[PDB]
Amino acid sequence: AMNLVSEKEFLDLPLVSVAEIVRCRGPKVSVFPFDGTRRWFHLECDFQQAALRQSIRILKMLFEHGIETVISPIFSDDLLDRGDRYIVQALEGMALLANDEEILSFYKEHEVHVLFYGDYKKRLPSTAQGAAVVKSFDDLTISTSSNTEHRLCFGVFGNDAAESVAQFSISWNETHGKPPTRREIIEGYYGEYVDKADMFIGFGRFSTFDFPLLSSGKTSLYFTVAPSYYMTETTLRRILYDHIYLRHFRPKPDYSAMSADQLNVLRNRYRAQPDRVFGVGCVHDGIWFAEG
Amino acid sequence: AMNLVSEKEFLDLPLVSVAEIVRCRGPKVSVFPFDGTRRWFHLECDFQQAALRQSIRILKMLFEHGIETVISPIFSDDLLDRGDRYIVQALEGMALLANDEEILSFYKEHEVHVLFYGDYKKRLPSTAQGAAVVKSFDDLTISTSSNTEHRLCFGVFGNDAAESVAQFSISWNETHGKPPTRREIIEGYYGEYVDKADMFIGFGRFSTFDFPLLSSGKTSLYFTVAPSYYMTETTLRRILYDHIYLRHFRPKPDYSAMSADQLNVLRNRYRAQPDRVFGVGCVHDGIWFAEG
Ligand SMILES: C/C(=C\COP(=O)(O)OP(=O)(O)O)CC[C@@]1(C)[C@@H]2CCCC(C)(C)C2=CC[C@@H]1C
Ligand SMILES: C/C(=C\COP(=O)(O)OP(=O)(O)O)CC[C@@]1(C)[C@@H]2CCCC(C)(C)C2=CC[C@@H]1C
Repeated sequence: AMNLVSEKEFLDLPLVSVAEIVRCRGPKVSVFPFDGTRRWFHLECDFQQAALRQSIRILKMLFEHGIETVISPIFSDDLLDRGDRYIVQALEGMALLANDEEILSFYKEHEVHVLFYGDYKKRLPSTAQGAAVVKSFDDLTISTSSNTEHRLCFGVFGNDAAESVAQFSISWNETHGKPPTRREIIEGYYGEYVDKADMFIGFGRFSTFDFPLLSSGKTSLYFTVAPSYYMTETTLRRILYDHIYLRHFRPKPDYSAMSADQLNVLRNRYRAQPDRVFGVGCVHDGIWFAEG
Repeated sequence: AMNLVSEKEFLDLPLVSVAEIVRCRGPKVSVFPFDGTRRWFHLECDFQQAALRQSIRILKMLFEHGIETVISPIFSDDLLDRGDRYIVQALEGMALLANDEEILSFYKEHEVHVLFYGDYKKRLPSTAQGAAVVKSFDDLTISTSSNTEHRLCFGVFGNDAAESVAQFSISWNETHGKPPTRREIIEGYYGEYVDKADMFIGFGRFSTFDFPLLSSGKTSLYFTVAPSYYMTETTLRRILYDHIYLRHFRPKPDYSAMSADQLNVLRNRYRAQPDRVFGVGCVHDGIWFAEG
């Protein structure tokens, strides 16, 4: 009923039809970090009110396609560029995610529950503004608590949770008398239970990041050439289709039942190009581009 | 002195020359899981004595190229195919990694310290053979403890350490009085301290796995078309070169200092192919192949 869909049909289907398929076949959890943002700016040219827009646009796209939970890493530890202006403008962006007008409408409009994960509480400056963002985060997380249609997790310094898990477990054992389950551990870092990530949509260099405890061999990885904001309707559907129907294809192969020619034709697909590799690139104006 | 090396020269350099470069520029830690093994068999055709060989060959290659630590996931939780023969032959393979002759020579020959990580102790069957492997693992880890030239970590059910970290931390706090440092936590899971992974060399489908606490945005990802054992001298060097010189290229870009044509030529590199994505593939005889 659902497995008979072709790529062509999938790409021609109405939005609400694709959503129903994703709701049933997944991906249930998708990691979409916002990359190539500054660059994106010195292209097509304000800014924060723009990046914000594109963020809302892409998030809107992802949720309207059936995806329930979107893990979106936004701030990395490399944040300490030392420029207080860089830090001040960063916290300003963090402020919009919880104080902005249209974005709050977005949450209410599409019933989205917002969560924040990372070592931001420990890392954020012990100043007025910084402490305000933390309260804003805590406030929002509870403000949208009533929304159950979609879930959004923002990564603020969420590179490695190891030490965080250690302290969480030590406290949990202290009050409970026994160690927490994996489920409980995940609820402690993300605030709520989240399933492993089904796919990671990156950009440029082949690399994943900022989604602790939610990675597995079953997390399909994708890397667009153009930065995140450049994503189109087509690109997404092709990514979804590959994940749902192609990644884990069934029935599995059966060599002991194939002709000597098929096995022969297959071996060629490999030995044809002996040194074929995906991930190696070339640089143009300081920007890395994947070859092939 | 070291940054002036071209790809061509790098590919023509003697083995010992490449090693000296890797020893200095890295990668210090590389994750190389052995994929496409069964398939590989119904190709070019015994078995265990072969897979073993190729494993030793590739490991030999990696270490002779300057790489100090190789994280190699070998067994995944999907192991419970239920077939006791499948499990019995699996433990047989695990036995070779610690009882084999030539492989032990390999460790002594190239001064390699072997370590095992994963939830194998809890997951391995409470039987005679299984308990023997565990003792073999523990025995080997200490037998090669004197070797300090290279380090090898085998992943046996090392998909997620969360719960493991929880219990480790609860015990550590119990005996020490305070929570363990990230360093200490890593020493507890891998047995010894290991730096983040510098690169992951996979195969086929774009996906990473089985190297907990050692992943970061700086872990260069690579995906060969042919299975692991198919790797050649060329492929490796091209992967190393891309990582060392191309991945994190410097000096970083400067848009506010480029001509309006360069920025224009750059924008084309993206808008030229608007829906370009790496990770989407096609299936041929049940086997997924990356497009592009
Ligand atoms: C520092 C920065 C981009 C740097 O990222 P590089 O990847 O270093 O940019 P390049 O490499 O393309 O030069 C902007 C921060 C951040 C979080 C902003 C913050 C305020 C607007 C908001 C939409 C929230 C937003 C969304 C995402 C973007 C990453
Ligand atoms: C189960 C198996 C391969 C299945 O892996 P798929 O990826 O399912 O194979 P495909 O997908 O290519 O059909 C063999 C196990 C294992 C660990 C063997 C075990 C004994 C020889 C030793 C060299 C140690 C060894 C090395 C690596 C290989 C994964």
